Amino acid sequence: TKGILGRKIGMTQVFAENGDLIPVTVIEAAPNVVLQKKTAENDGYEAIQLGFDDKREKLSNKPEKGHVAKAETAPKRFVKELRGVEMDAYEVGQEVKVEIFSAGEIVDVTGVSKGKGFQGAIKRHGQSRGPMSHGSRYHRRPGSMGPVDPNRVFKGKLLPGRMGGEQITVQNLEIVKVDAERNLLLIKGNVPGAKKSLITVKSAVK
Amino acid sequence: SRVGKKLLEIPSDVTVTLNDNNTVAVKGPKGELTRTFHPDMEIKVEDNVLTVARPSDQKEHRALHGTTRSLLGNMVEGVSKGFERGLELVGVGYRASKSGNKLVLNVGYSHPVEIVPEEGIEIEVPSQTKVVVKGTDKERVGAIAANIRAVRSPEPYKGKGIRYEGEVVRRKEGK
Amino acid sequence: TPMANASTIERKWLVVDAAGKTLGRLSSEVAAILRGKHKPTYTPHVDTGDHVIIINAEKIELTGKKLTDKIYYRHTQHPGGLKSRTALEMRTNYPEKMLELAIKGMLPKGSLGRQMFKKLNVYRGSEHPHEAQKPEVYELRG
Amino acid sequence: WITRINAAARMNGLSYSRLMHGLKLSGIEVNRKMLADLAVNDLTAFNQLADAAKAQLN
Amino acid sequence: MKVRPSVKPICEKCKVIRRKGKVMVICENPKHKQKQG
RNA sequence: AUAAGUGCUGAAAGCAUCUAAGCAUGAAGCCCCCCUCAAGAUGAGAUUUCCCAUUCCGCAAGGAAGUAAGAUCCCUGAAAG
RNA sequence: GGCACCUCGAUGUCGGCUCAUCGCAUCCUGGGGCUGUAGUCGGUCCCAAGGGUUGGGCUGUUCGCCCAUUAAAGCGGUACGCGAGCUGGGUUCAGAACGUCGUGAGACAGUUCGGUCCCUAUCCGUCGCGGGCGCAGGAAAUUUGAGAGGAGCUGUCCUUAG
Repeated sequence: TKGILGRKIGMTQVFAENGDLIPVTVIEAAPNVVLQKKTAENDGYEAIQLGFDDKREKLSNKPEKGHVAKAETAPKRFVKELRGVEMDAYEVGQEVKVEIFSAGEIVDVTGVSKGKGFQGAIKRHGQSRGPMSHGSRYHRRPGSMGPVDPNRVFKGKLLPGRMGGEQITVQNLEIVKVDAERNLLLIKGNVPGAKKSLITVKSAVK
Repeated sequence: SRVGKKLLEIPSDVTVTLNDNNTVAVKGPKGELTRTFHPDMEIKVEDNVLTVARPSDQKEHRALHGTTRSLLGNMVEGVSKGFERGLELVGVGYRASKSGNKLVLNVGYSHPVEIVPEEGIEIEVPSQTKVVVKGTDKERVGAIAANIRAVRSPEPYKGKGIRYEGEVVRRKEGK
Repeated sequence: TPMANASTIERKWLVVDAAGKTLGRLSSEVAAILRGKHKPTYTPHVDTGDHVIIINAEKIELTGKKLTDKIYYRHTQHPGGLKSRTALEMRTNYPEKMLELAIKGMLPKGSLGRQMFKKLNVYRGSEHPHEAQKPEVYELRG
Repeated sequence: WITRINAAARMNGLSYSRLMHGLKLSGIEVNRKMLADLAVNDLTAFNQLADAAKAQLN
Repeated sequence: MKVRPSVKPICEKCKVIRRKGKVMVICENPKHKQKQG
């Protein structure tokens, strides 16, 4: 398989030479560098781990600097790895850029979600709330615990808690335009995560 | 009244070989067949004679003794002269044709079907309305015949699809 | 006053071949030698047991029709969910599970039970990761 | 005491029950479980009792 | 295909056999085949 | 890999017989394939990179006191809360 | 329904809302056998619990009946699930009335109008989020996956083809 890692800059709409209107997700991705080529006979499996954008020497520490000095680049802030790629396709230290994708290709997209915080059950899992009138003192409560005979509540009754911050994958997205000059991506749809955040883009396994 | 007692023959260059642990490999004019058996059976090969015996006299012993006798007969006969199972498809538009090793059979399904024999099992389409398979061993011959039948087993009203040789199908009057 | 031994013990390393021994009898005797009940200077609270190693976990045989009849139930603590896998199942991928829960049910329960299961290791094939313990081959008796 | 005696009998290839049976028809073996246990900790003496019981058994 | 705990040969050309521990009866009349239980 | 089912070959029981020996096919069902968590998995896994093995005391059982890599306190904040 | 075995130094009783969860003796969707199964449709029986299994009118009503859809409008268990979560319409107080019974005070699984639902969560349990320690040096990253979760539903139209 094939895939890159970038930073989500924004999202807008773009016309596609037919009259219909196509909202798009805008992702800038400076050319990534493979730092380590994970191989089967020592790592138990094959993979490539690669870094996305630079860091200043102030925030760079000595261990990661020594790790990067094999591929002889600037230190990388954002490092992830992919599985299922062609093992001999990528030499260590080479770039991947943006042009390995072409417009019209179905795409698996994965990113962290927008963090929201401690929300109630109403927001968290969207089950309805009680009456707002006719004497109801049950305005926004999260429902009954469960039966009596098991003498305890079961695991996984869905309760108020924190939202967000947990990575989510949208499948079968379609890349509508690639701008290799500015190192930009432009995918139809809506991509999860806050602005200027992590976003990784993969070829769809479907 | 005992089939496992009777003897078998080697008529015309039937190279029966007994392997290490009651295992038999026969190379005749049709080809080569091999089969392995649990070693409580005594199979000794003599010139134009092969033996079969069971140690004790009880239920499972009698059963597997008779089966292995018939099976050795089946392999030596199949490797001698071969076996064929004919098949006459019937109906009003049904079309069966050779397409190389693979068969293309046209049935009222919106798509044509495909069968690929591979075990040295060979098919022959002598006519449009009648097909036959050729194979060394009766078991795999019957297996391929079973998959051809299962494409369209016939209906009891008019009778369609696939038919074995002289295969009587039940008749139901549909008004 | 008999001697109740403590920290006066040496641990042997034993090898048993599991290719032709049914796991019931094998587990029963391996629990005894894991207990050290073969050792004469046994005490019930210091674990005078012996380290044992299995060889050829993949080739256990089962009597009767147990190969597809014995079910290995397990229950995750979540409501309305039970998992099961048959005896001929996990022969494919992990016989060490069948053995490990067999001797787990074999040996006594408790803190010392966990500490005394701790000495047992089980592998597929006929290859130790370790020879520095000088493991001797011992055979079953019953 | 009993399980220690059982280990001592089995490592001379003998069951505990047959051991005490052989002892009893060997004579009035007033020696009892505690001091047979001490004979395990003086095991050679335990061997010297065990073979006597075994040879008497048949 | 009848599922009855009592299995009888309905007509004389039905025959009773045992398969997979469960008693069947097979006849060329397909109306006459049943298992016990 | 199966369930119900459909079978191939075949004796016990010269026939027959999806059966005991063998060989198949067969479900929104089971396990994977999809997504997420996950080494406190005390069985605490693996890879790469950096720091190096100083000063004292009972000399040594082992302690204490500065440190390296690297962190923290504190401060400006939010995409997080 | 019978028995009176725990509870009268209190175990809150119908129905509804919020929330589910389990079984299969399966309502739909899946796979089949027989048919007094031509085909469109069915009848019965078997395997199957993965998922789903509608909005209104009437009555406090479960239940029913009706209107209109749907593939289907399942049956049951969990103190007739769930009041230290909510509702108080009805039964189950004290007022008042009707019919009837009683000479009467009064009474009716007869009706009708009105009628105070407390609790700052200790420990299990549940949902999130932190600190310590461990993982025979001290660190920064990337991971493997035992093993857990979730999704796992269907119609209509065109063509094959009148």
